Amino acid sequence: PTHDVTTDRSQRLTLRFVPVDREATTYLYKARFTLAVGDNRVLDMASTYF
Amino acid sequence: EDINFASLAPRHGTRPFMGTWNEIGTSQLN
Amino acid sequence: FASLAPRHGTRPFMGTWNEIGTSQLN
Amino acid sequence: MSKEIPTPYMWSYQPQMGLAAGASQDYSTRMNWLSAGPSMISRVNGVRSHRNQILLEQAAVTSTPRAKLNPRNWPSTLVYQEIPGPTTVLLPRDALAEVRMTNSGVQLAGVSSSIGLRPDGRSSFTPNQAYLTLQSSSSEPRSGGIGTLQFVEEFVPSVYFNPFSGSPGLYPDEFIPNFDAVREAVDGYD
Amino acid sequence: QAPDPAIRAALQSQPSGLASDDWEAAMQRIMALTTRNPESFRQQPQANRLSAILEAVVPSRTNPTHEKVLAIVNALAENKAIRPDEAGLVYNALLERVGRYNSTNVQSNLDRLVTDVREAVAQRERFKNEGLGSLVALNAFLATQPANVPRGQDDYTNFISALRLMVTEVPQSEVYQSGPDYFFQTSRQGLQTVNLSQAFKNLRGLWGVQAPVGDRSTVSSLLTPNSRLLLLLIAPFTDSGSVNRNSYLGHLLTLYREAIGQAQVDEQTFQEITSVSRAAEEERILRYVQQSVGLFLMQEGATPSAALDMTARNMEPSMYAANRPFINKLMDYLHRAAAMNTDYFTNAILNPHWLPPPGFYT
Amino acid sequence: MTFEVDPMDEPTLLYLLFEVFDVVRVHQPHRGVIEAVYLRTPFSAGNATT
Amino acid sequence: MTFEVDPMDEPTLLYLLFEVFDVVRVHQPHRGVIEAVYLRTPFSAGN
Amino acid sequence: VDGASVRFDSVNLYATFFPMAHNTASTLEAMLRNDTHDQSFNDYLSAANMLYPIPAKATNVPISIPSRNWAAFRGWSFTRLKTKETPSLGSGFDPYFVYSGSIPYLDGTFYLNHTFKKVSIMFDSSVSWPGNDRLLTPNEFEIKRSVDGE
Amino acid sequence: LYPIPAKATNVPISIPSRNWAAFRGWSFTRLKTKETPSLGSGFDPYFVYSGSIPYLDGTFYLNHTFKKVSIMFDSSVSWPGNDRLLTPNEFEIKRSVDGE
Amino acid sequence: MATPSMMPQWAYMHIAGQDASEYLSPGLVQFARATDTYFSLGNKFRNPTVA
Amino acid sequence: ATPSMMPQWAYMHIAGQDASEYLSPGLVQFARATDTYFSLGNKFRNPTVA
Amino acid sequence: LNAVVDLQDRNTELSYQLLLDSLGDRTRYFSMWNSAVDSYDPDVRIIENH
Repeated sequence: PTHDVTTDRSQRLTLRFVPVDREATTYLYKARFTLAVGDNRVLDMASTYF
Repeated sequence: EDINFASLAPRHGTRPFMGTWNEIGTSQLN
Repeated sequence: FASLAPRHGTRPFMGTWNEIGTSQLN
Repeated sequence: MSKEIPTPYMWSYQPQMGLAAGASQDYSTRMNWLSAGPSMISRVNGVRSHRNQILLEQAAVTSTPRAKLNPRNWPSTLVYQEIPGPTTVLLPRDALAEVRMTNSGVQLAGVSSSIGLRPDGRSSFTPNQAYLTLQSSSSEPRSGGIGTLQFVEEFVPSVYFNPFSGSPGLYPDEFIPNFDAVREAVDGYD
Repeated sequence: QAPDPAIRAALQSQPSGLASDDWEAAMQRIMALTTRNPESFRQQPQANRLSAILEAVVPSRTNPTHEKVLAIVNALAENKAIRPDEAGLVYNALLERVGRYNSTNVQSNLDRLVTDVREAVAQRERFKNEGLGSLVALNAFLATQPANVPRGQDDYTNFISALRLMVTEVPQSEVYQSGPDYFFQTSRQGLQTVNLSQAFKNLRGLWGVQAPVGDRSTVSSLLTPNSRLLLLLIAPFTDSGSVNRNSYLGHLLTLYREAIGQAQVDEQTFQEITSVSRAAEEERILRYVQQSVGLFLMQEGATPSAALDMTARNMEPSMYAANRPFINKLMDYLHRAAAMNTDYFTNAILNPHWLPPPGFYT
Repeated sequence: MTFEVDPMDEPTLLYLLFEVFDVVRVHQPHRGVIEAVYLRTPFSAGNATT
Repeated sequence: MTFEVDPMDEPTLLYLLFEVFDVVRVHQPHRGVIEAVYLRTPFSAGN
Repeated sequence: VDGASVRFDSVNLYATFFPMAHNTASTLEAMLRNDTHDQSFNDYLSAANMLYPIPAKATNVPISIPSRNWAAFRGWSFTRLKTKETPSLGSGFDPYFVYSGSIPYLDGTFYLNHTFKKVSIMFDSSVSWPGNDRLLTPNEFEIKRSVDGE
Repeated sequence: LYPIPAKATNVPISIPSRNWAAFRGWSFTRLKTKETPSLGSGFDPYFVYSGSIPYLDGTFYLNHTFKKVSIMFDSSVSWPGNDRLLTPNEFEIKRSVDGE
Repeated sequence: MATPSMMPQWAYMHIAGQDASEYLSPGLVQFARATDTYFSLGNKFRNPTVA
Repeated sequence: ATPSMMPQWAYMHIAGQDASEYLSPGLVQFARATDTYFSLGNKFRNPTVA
Repeated sequence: LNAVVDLQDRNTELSYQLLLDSLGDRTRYFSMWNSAVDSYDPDVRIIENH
């Protein structure tokens, strides 16, 4: 297919999110991210891995 | 205008090669 | 309707209209 | 032989399969007149029998007329169907324009079920936008069983007069919690 | 309706496809008399082409004994004379008795039975639907009750005529149980509303008694709730004749008729509220289009969509109207051709010798 | 209902009180007569029409 | 039920697990808002 | 008591997006958020597993589920694991877990599964679950028949 | 008053189906067995205790040992509501072990 | 019990002729097709194969 | 839409309607078309009852 | 508003292990996320002592 299978705007292919808050206790390392999906972009959650 | 938009469906020849009904989500360890 | 195909009792065996074919390295 | 003022058969819900499960006269709202004179007893009987009347009228007014109490499956027509409005989408890009610009050297940044209605975010190089109208309902109506809101309408308590009077094939067997109407025989491994 | 046992019996004992019984259809296949496809038989392998010929020429005699008996045992189940699980037992028993005593008379009588039983299954469905049994028992009850002798009035006779109407006009679950000692009336098979038809003798006292205008609850309020249910049920099936100015029972029947009439009015009203609440000549045009688009891009250099729009608005009305479908097609191809590559698009415009390539056409 | 109580080491008993409505109607029509009808609305001990 | 295992020195423990239906249904009506409805058909709550 | 992985220098996320065209990606959603079609997933080993202790050198371990509904319940499943190799299921530490080696409760490698007999199932005073559809033995699912057994 | 065995945990209770025509709510407290007489008895010889009886004079002191109360109407969604509570599908008390 | 059978022995024993889908009673074919998942009856009827 | 509008099983899809027919007509077509590369089958589950 | 609720009796670590075996084969070691499966040698378990 040619018309509507891939865009032309310069956009990334694989993003990378850096935690916005860490918490390293004696045995636990809580990390919080703000996963933002932008607009008119659909993210399949299976493709995410720490 | 009120044209109707179908879907592109990568083509195996002239036919658009739609596919079968595979919207199945049953795993069920049982 | 060239029926020179194996039978299954009656109703000659089978054939899918779409199956003549393509493959490449891709 | 029965009281002409019987206690109603409350009907209970099996929310999971969405259909009712039995009945049993309300043993929770009974009054205790066993220490009242012949007149209070009558007024209590009257309060009891007004209830029965309200229940019959309610049923006529709301319940769907059925040939069989507690059907094992409800037709699509009789089940409340949620029908949302058509969903309109405002397509952001122009398909041809971005192809023409990209081929130039410009580097941009930043069955028939559809309606391509033109309104004559946006982009400077083209004035063409396009709405898209979609049906948001189910492909087919759902038959299944009934929900909570519809249940309280269909199954009002049913006043039962002269309860078990002959013809054991005519008793309301839907009142049995473990009666399978399809095979018409009480089941259960228990 | 109840399925025909003979059809159902043939639906589990006869070859799905062709058998010696379908000889007339078989001969049409082996001689290409079939309108559907005559050349089918000619193309078969010799093995199953001859075997079909031999059978058709000399038919094979069969044994219809099992088919007949299966028809009977299928019919017995539909009348519920035997339990469905007993069908296996009965089928093998009857078969054995017929074997033990077979002979021509026996075989012919089995055949009569098959026909007879088809008709019998029908009789039963019709009878269950007509519900005639109840009428027969309303009559017994009426007989028990002292009739033609009311002290007050003989609109009680007219009331009885309405009773026979209700049993006749309600095919669905018109039941008159004999009961232990008293006769019973009902409307629905679930028996959600039953009557002790021998306890309507309260009505016997209140025949011709003038209705008190003041209050429903009075000295004349002797109606047992069992009795008032009888009046409620028969109200839609009784017309005028029991005068409103007549007995208290005559007045109540008018109130129930309107109350029932109100309910069916209310039922329609409620459903509507709930639903709402829950919610050559062409080429000359081409030359103008090439020049107009090119000139407009010269003076302004606007977008291709804007250039085409200005071109279309500066044409002769006769030219535009005559070739209106062509212009729209011409604009779309030119727009996409410029979309593909403007450098080639400029050459096409700057080449008056340019002609649409094929593919514009189709 | 489940309650997930702390593990005390001695036998004990929960004491639910399901709140209800408990009413009377004392009526004394003549000289020397008391008669009342009771009502517990969710959990009734009342009796049907004997 | 009364499982009957053969004796052993180590203080072990049974790992009985009743099988159930364990599903979700995530809605996401508007932009940036999601809400899932969970359900276990037997043993819907409690350990 | 011997070395540790204390340092977790940094963690991140990695989400890969299909570079779908913005017209279809805005048609995929804005149609995928209608309440008619919301995605739904089911846990594969859909179960309500618990852990019933078995004292050392003990006979049959009795369990009893109180009265409750059994609407969609489909089957049991059971093995036995040593307590010395099972974490306490509580958050944080559990200083009484001093074995590192496979964890059958987590990894899914069971070996004591071959030690079972007489898994008798009874409903309320109706002690036969299979009951009418009897097995060779009538009452309980016998396993691992002993030295006896003709 | 339902029972809780010694050294035990969660007590489950089931009410057979009935209509809750005018139901105002629940209330509960934990009572020790030794200090409670047999309900509705003229005299019970197992009541060897003389101190205060929390059952019938309102001197409850053990209601600080509850953790979580879960309510289900015929195994439907929990009564407390659709999403009325911070915890998803139960009432949480004494979240003592750890709470983020 | 039909002791004799005068049809040809190469179609009576299903060496060549109709196959199971078109010589059993339509009640049995519809029955067998319904319960293919459990207790199948496929391997209990001949299916002629003629070159 | 919650259990107050349809039963639990028919809402969580344990019984009643396979995914081929309770989704919108547009989405079943969209999922069919792009099934080769952008699969959407594993998301929606369809019931299977005995 | 949180959309993930975890129970104390949902062994999602074991569930994922079973899912991989049914989905594929998990006999080939995928180095990406340690798909190496704990598997004893089938000659020291049952010592076939020829």
